[PDB]
Amino acid sequence: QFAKPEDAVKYRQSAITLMASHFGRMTPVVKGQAPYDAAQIKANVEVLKTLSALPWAAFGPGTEGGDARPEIWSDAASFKQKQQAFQDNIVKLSAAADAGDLDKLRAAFGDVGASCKACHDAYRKK
Amino acid sequence: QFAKPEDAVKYRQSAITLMASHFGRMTPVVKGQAPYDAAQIKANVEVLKTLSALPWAAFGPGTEGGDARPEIWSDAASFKQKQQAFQDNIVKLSAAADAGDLDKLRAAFGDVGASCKACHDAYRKK
Ligand code: HEC
Ligand code: HEC
Repeated sequence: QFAKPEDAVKYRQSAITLMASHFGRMTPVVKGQAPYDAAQIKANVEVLKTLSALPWAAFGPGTEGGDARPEIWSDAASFKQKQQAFQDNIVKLSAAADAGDLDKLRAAFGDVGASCKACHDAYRKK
Repeated sequence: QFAKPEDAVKYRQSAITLMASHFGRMTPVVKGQAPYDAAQIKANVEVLKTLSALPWAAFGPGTEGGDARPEIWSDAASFKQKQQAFQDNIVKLSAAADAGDLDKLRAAFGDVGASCKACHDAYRKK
């Protein structure tokens, strides 16, 4: 859907900004510093679920740029494993949110965060 | 969810980038230049439906900036009407996509686009 590779970069960076905000805005809730409203979090995690699928389609062939390492492309199956682990952990976060349990939410949240970092460590430029 | 007003600006601009891409990427389909796959469009419009709700929460009090005119805040009920007309036209686009009819899709698409422009004409800086 991108006229030029720059447009894929812009898209993925914007998708990531959104995803990161819908993830990170729950940090005070999982830490107990903000109240836990099960319906509020369930709705937010449904947004996050949609957003979490969007970046990966904007690393198509030819869309090198931004802070993406070239190894994303050179090792496409390996990158896909990092993406899949992350998406599987989002499924578990959805489950915890749907169950309305803060202890399960905080565990699932931490698993997602670990998956974010693992992909960055391999595939995001310093 | 924003630490500083700048963060709301960044969020809304990213939300808009996404929304615009999921809207605009259908232009070749509504024009007939790309094939019409009803399932593909139904899925894309479901993404668009989620995205189309996101910008408006990031024009909260105190988040003046970017290319937002100050009248967004000064005339909050009026801005809300432009936002609601747009969101109602998204509901109609979802209906057309769910119905699998390209003639209804192209009409609903044009209605959404008109709603985008109407809000810009009043509330987006030149
Ligand atoms: C690989 C499978 C990744 C996973 C999982 C996550 N991120 Fe990511 N991130 C990745 C790349 C390759 C890049 C660079 C994209 C580019 O072209 O520039 C990024 C970048 C970020 C950024 C920078 C800001 C931005 O681009 O808007 C942030 C803040 C970021 N990533 C956050 C983030 C979070 C919170 C994640 C899990 C919820 C996450 N990323 C997962 C690769 C991958
Ligand atoms: C008001 C109810 C709006 C509707 C409906 C749409 N847009 Fe919008 N748009 C609006 C404002 C106030 C702004 C400026 C935001 C800021 O703080 O800078 C914008 C901006 C854009 C942009 C610029 C790029 C960006 O911010 O990423 C684009 C490309 C854009 N808008 C597109 C767009 C489309 C395609 C719309 C309907 C599908 C649409 N906008 C609706 C206000 C409003």
